[PDB]
Amino acid sequence: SPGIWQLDCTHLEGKVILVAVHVASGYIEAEVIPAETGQETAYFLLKLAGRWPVKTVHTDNGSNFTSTTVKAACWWAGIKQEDGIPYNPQSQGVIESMNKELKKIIGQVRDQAEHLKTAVQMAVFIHNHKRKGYSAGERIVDIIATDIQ
Amino acid sequence: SSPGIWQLDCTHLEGKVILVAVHVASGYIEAEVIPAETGQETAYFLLKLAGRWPVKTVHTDNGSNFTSTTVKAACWWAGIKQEDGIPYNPQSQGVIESMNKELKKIIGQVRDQAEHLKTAVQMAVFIHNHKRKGYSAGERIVDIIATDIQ
Amino acid sequence: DLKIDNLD
Amino acid sequence: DLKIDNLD
Ligand SMILES: [Cl-]
Ligand SMILES: [Cl-]
Repeated sequence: SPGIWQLDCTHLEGKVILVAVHVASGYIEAEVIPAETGQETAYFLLKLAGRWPVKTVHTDNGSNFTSTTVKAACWWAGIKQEDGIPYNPQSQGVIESMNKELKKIIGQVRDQAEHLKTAVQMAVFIHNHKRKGYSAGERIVDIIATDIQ
Repeated sequence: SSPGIWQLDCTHLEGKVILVAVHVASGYIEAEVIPAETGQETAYFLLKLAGRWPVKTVHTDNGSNFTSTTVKAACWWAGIKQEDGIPYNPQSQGVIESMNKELKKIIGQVRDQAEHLKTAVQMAVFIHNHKRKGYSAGERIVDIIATDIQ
Repeated sequence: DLKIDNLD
Repeated sequence: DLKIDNLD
């Protein structure tokens, strides 16, 4: 579980926001792309895996699970690519509540930013620094360091 | 306060610009390819970086990004102390130069697995951060920050 | 534009 | 293209 991440794709303003969630901490990384493609999802996973020790990714849908481009990046970066079936139905709810929270935050900043991508990165910053207590950014470093040691 | 100190660095390849942020105490890096190095591109990069790690201070890579009011605006937004990048310790010039040469070397070793430069650069970030020199830079940065949080 | 990403 | 980012 220090190395487990879940992909999530949500839409706003006619664009797509791709998110990766570190399941044990709730920390997130995200980007805006014009549409979800295997190439875009593959590049985002390559970025993520160079920045954190990504052991497993639960893909957000069956097209990204099937995509040989996504499989190629998960091979390149040493990630086990898995499905995203909510065997624990609580996963459904956690992801949906996360997307609603991010869109809330995005609306709260949206007018400080000309482009949606800035607003989304402001929302990533506010989400990861929010104390819920510890923040998700503290929790993910705590968990990985504990695992390293 | 050294778990939170980062240095910006800008290097060029293939007529494009690779912008890098280095976490000084660990040598971990994040990087991106942009067509040219503008205050707006630098500001967005720093907003990204500060949402992902606890960035207290950024030493800017040149006087144009230190002066830029867009860069100062992002550092205000994200709560970063924007500082100059004067190598008061001359060992910094050498460390940055050797880092750029290493990354370009890695990029060349992968460059033909990637159609676009941005893919090769992210492959080079992955290889740099996972290399054990024995701990890797990615392990050093998590150890350093966790030690600070505790 | 009075925005963080476009001060104009 | 036989590339990781363009398998064609
Ligand atoms: Cl789409
Ligand atoms: Cl330039």
